[PDB]
Amino acid sequence: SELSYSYMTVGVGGLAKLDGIEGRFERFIAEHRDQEGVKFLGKSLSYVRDQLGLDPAAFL
Amino acid sequence: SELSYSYMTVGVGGLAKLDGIEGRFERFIAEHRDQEGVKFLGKSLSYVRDQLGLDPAAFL
Amino acid sequence: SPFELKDELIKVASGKANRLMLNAGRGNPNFLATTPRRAFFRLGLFAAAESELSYSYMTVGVGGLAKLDGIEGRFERFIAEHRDQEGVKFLGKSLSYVRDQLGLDPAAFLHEMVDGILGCNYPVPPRMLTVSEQIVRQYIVREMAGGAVPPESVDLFAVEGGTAAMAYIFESLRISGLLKAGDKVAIGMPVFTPYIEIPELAQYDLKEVPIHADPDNGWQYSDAELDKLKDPDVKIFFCVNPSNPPSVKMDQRSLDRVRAIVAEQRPDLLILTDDVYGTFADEFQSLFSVCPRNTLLVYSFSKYFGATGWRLGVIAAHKDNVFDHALSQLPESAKKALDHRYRSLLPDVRSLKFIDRLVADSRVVALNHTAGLSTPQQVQMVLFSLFALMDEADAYKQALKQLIRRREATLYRELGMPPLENPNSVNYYTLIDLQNVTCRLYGEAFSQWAVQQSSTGDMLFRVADETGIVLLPGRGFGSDRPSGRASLANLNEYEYAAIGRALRRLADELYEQYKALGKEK
Amino acid sequence: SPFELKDELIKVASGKANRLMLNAGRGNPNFLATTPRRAFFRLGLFAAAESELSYSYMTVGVGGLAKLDGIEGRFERFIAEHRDQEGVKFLGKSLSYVRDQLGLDPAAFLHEMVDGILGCNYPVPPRMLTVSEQIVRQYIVREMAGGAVPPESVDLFAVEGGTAAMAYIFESLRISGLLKAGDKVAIGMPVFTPYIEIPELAQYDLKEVPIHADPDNGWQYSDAELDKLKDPDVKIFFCVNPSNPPSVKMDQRSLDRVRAIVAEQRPDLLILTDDVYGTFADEFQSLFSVCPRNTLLVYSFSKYFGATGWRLGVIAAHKDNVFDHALSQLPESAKKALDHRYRSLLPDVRSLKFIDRLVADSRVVALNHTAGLSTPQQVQMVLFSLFALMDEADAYKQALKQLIRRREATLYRELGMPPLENPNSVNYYTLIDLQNVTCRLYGEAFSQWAVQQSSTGDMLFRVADETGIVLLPGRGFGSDRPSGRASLANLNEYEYAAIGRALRRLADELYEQYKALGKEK
Amino acid sequence: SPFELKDELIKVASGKANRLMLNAGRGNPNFLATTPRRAFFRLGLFAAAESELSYSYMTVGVGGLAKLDGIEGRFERFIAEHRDQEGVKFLGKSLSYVRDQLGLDPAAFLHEMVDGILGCNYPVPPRMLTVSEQIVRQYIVREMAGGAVPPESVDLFAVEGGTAAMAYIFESLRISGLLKAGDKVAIGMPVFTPYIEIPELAQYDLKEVPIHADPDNGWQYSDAELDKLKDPDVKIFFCVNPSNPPSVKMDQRSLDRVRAIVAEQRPDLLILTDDVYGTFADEFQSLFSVCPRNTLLVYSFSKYFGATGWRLGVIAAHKDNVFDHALSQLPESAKKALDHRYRSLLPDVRSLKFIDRLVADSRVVALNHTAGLSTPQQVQMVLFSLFALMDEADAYKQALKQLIRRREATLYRELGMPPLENPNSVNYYTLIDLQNVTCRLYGEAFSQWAVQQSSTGDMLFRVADETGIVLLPGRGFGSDRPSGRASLANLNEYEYAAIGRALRRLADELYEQYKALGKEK
Ligand SMILES: *Cc1c(COP(=O)(O)O)cnc(C)c1O
Ligand SMILES: *Cc1c(COP(=O)(O)O)cnc(C)c1O
Ligand SMILES: *Cc1c(COP(=O)(O)O)cnc(C)c1O
Repeated sequence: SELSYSYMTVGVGGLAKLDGIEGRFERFIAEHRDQEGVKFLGKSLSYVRDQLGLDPAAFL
Repeated sequence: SELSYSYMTVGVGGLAKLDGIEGRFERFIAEHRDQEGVKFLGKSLSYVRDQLGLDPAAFL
Repeated sequence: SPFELKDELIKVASGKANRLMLNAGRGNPNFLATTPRRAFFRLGLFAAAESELSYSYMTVGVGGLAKLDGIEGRFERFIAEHRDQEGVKFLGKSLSYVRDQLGLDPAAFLHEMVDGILGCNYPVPPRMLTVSEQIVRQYIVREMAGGAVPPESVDLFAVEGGTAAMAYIFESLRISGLLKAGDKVAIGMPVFTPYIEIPELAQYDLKEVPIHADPDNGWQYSDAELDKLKDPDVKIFFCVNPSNPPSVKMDQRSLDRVRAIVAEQRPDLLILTDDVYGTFADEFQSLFSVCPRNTLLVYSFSKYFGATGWRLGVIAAHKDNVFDHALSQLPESAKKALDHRYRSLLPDVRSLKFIDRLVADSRVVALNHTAGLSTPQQVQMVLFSLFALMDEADAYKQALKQLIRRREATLYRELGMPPLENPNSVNYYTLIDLQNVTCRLYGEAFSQWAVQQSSTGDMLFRVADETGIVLLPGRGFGSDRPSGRASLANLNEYEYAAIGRALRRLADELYEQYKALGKEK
Repeated sequence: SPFELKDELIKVASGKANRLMLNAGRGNPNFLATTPRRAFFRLGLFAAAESELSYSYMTVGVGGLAKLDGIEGRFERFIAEHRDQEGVKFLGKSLSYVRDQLGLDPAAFLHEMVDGILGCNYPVPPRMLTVSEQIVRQYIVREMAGGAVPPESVDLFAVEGGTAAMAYIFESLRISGLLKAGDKVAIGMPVFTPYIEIPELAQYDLKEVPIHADPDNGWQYSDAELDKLKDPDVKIFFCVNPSNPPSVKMDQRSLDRVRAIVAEQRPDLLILTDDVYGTFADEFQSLFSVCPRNTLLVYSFSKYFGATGWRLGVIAAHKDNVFDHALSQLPESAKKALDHRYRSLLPDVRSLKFIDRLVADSRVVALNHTAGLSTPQQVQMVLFSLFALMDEADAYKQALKQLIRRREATLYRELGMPPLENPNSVNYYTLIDLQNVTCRLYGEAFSQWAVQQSSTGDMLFRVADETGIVLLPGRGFGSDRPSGRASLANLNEYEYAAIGRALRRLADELYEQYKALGKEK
Repeated sequence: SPFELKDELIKVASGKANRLMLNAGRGNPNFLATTPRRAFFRLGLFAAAESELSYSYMTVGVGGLAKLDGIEGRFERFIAEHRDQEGVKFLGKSLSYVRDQLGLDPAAFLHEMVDGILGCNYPVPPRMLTVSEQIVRQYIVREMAGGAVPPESVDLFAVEGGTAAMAYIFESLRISGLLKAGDKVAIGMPVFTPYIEIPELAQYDLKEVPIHADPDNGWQYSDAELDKLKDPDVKIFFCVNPSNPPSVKMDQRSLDRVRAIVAEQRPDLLILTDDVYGTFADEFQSLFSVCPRNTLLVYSFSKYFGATGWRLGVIAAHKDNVFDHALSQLPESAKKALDHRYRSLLPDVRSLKFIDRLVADSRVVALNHTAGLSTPQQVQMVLFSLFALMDEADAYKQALKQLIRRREATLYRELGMPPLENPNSVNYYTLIDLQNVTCRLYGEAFSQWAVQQSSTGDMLFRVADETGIVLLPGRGFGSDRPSGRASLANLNEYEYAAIGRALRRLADELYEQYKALGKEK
């Protein structure tokens, strides 16, 4: 969100774009693989994608 | 550039590929969100993309 | 004698280094290309993580299959977060080269590499992993040929190292008949024991045809000698270029001839060349260069990158080669026989390229769809290739040369300094010749005396006793000279100097005789 | 029909996953043991560094040979400085186990591993790396036998995966004669296409002897059927335990018999068992258990650890086995013949164990001293072993079972739920039987009607058309029932459910006929 | 024809790379010097911080002017706190070199660089930033001259790239009259389209005087041809050294002559040399070498450092040059005219050096005090210089050479291998000559036939159609040979090979005619 709000204002934030979102989610995941929550927050994406076979990006 | 010059030579560097460039710019941005310049270098991308509505990748 | 000789030699031989020399008549490089190695391990680390992030349940040991979608992005991330490590810096540029110079599908390339290193899938196709073939083939056609061959015209077969390469080729030849029992096979010599023993088998029973290399002219093959292939009953030519033990490449003359013979009077000729010591040389043209449609090129990654243990090699073969024509000029009988064999493979068994058979042959056909080299190996091999394809200065190649020159220097320090630098010698092996040594140490006089006073065998045991180092004999002369074949790539500065310390210690024991037994005159 | 069938199936088959099933009649695991994998890459990283710190000149790419002196200390350091990474935590305990449970030379073990992973030296001995053999053999005798066999009595041969294991064993048998043309070979059935094709070759020309497994009794071999081996002219027994496609282990009864037969009336019998699906099972006894001196055990690391691409396997063989006795009860003629062959190997060719030949045979003897499996592979394989030897809870084994049960559940959700849980079934493969399915969905009435209204072939294409998934046929019945063989280890939850969505979509198309065509009555 | 040719070529031309070639008859380097680039960005980062720490109020965006006092200390600090980054390591040594080899005011140098990169002040003086001139001039006199010229005697003018350099020089010549309408200008040829069009203008209306380069003698200028300058009515000489498209330097002979002519019979001669491709060459002497007082040296940083987009160049000019003498041998009329023009500049307008005018001319005098090249650019250019001045091994220069040799090799792999290595060729551009190609592929016979069967234009379109690559025509022959001018610096290995794949695909289409149409004889 903050990276979608185009002006230089601190509190505000915009709408998350959908294009290229797996890549980004993926980045976030690797940069935090240490935290107990993100380890799971990742596999979920697998399951939503590899077992339910749904649109990963959509899902995210 | 350095990551486009295919031989093992230190000074040289090649031409920036356009494919997948938002992802990368995005990565660079998140890994430096601390520096006063990159915080802005990011929002610009929004504005070029969300307000002027231009080809983000092209722009980058 | 030279079978009970080696017998008691082992009895003293100290090492493995010297024991392999003694058992396989080859030296195992005490050095190795590490950069591609690190890149490999590093690539696995990234791969390992892709996998864990594809196994959807909460279980620690398990991991799934790497997805292909979005993979450049990720590889790219991994690269930037580790740009510090010596291996990943290279693991990145490779991607450039595969993409910006070979112009291949980057993503495709990556996923083949990633999945390839996790060795979690059967080699598809068995012959060799799609891109790995386009990459590694590029390495070969450049070092070996470079001259004519567009890489797009070469086919490769991933095999467990030259060794496997042979046991595959021969057997394959016999299975199909491109080679019938009692055929004439030309053998460039001198060659090391092993190869002159594959034809000397029962399942082959073929006949030798030495093609002697002229010592007095730097172990080059004599114009005459090469003309023997003119003889229309000599089915195939067997060469190791550069040669082992000589350690030399076939000069422009040597090549040109075969080029002609094959071209003028022998287009039916088959060539099986083992051009491993090939890459060491500054400039090098392989028989596969001059006769691309009549040759079967065997390259082993083992010597140059110190990677013997990986067992990495390829069997190169043009797309329009005789081996495939010959499978045509065959009696309609055998054809329909083979068609019963390769019946599971496909519908038209008469379209099956030879190269493609070597494969099917290797694992008794029926398993074909599970034959091939391990995906990890294919990957490592690829990495070793791009490491060579991107070392534009040859800093690595330059480094080894000098590593030889030095081992050379040290060896001969106490034996009349090093020999005449042969521009076609690769020096992987050096020939310590007793005569020549003394003709440099004391003079033409003394020389002749000791050459008759001592034997090769005394040399080889005198050294393997004082030091513990095995030295190969001088095969293919007039059995008239004690000579010593040392490898300049399997030992350290202090050991080579030790070799000399003995050879010279002994060249003095003699001189003290020629001296003391002369005063009786 | 079943050769042009597969023909047009491929024409629609979507994948590689399904394409291998179709081509090799086997499922490639969509999962894999990663911990040992990470440990591997991590081990290389340490190895890489040992090497750079052994290459004495100032050159970046090059690296030398790992010294053995002081190596535990160093490995220990590396371990403590990385205790954070998932792989090194395990890479450490291994060292314990190799040292505190197997009681082997720790340092020795390490240096073999380190040097082994840098694949910079030829596999010495070729058969299998010293400690790797003592370790990996420990894995085998425990899972496969466990009963009698002291690991110190088993010999192992490192080969490129089961596949290689066969092409080595058979050929080796023929070379030496423990198998003569026109012999009787017992084949436990049903088995998948490939294996019943190796004997059906020209270089063998042997005769089949099916040993049918009784479907109505969970694909177990019938007492009678096994008695055929009593026939003194049946030279060897060929089994795959657990079976493929059945996917079951030979119960205590089945074993006991062979145990007797062999022991009472057939101590001349040879056994070649492929016990890969062996490890999946909770408890499992391999034919190598009961008849250790008459069996040749082939184990492949490929299915259990998802490591097909590594091509890792062993050929187990007791030290006192018939294969070696039989090489004695041989005409003095052949003996002196073999003695010409294996002449380079040693002095007394009549002492050469069979196991040891399989080796020499594999690369046309003369190269023996360069044959064997890549040192990296040997290492990985070892790591996969200790990973299994140290998973005391079986958390990994438990994890896969459940991964099967689930894929099972999902598949049969819309087809009358899962079958009767067979305590001897490993379920790697499931049998979707049209009859049984409908007798659970609609009733004995409807069943009989559709079984005659549809064929296996319609099933297999109906599915491979709606989804894109290849399904194996039901080999070995009365060709009287459309059945479907699905693998529970090569696909994902959503795809299996997709299989069902079709099978059931089709089981309704029929029911709407039995319904609508009944009202005309 | 060659204007509607290019027309429909664009219609197919795929790229920008090939589109610039086509539009400017020049190749844009697909490579670039990055180290100086990083140093630049890094320098700005330090500069940015100096500035914020000079803006005394609490406002985030704003920043002030970098103080000069104590600046080495600070730069030094910044350097030590970043010695890890590839750019700052170099950004430091530069300071040494500027201080320990050129012996200039370190602090001065730094502050000019820092303030220079923040581009917050007008270029003072407009001609070129004080130290930047002393540094960058050092680069020029060394590569270009090196022979005589003490750098302290050269003057430089910072301009927007060669391009600007011309439009400045010519116009400047006309404004002042050192060039009057209808003068004779000598043009070394062949040259690319653009330059032979500046004189062909209305605001100039001058006359051509080709000075042909002899193809049969490697595009060198023939003794005779150069003698034309002897003609006292030829006001100036226009050369591009090395030449474009030929890509060669004027050998020692060529130079010596002009050296003489100028010296013996033409000290009134003016020389305008564009020595950009100058630096690529191993050793190189520029016309500015031999005739320092009669030449105007134009150097562009764009090709060598891949920095076309920066538009960086200089106009070198001795301190005692004719251009300044000539402004004296002028009618007292014009003099007092110019004195009205350059009236704002100073008191004595007859002291104004030519170099200094080029400046004033560039922005319609009145603005002189705001003309010049951007301070950032001046800085980058300086950094590119010191990067060249400190690469003592030429590792960069060596790297590009090889990058050419390789692109060369790849191109000609399927066209009779590469041409005769010319020691004066820089190879930036290669000449694919249809004749020569076939005389290497098939023979003198075939050659002559196809040379008349095909045209340059078919070549250029055949390639730009199969691949999408634009190829320059062979200007300046007897319009008698299809030739192809490829640039070895604007494409990748896989594309050049693609060029060949076509050229050769086409050299076979012909051979199949000479072959098939010969059999009718
Ligand atoms: C050592 C060497 C090679 C390498 O054999 P691999 O299976 O590839 O290990 C090949 N041929 C000869 C003559 C050699 O000296
Ligand atoms: C898949 C499987 C194996 C593994 O073969 P590898 O060479 O070891 O890949 C062995 N036998 C059967 C019956 C199989 O199903
Ligand atoms: C490309 C090139 C240059 C560079 O021109 P810039 O303004 O400096 O971009 C100069 N002259 C010729 C002949 C060229 O080929």
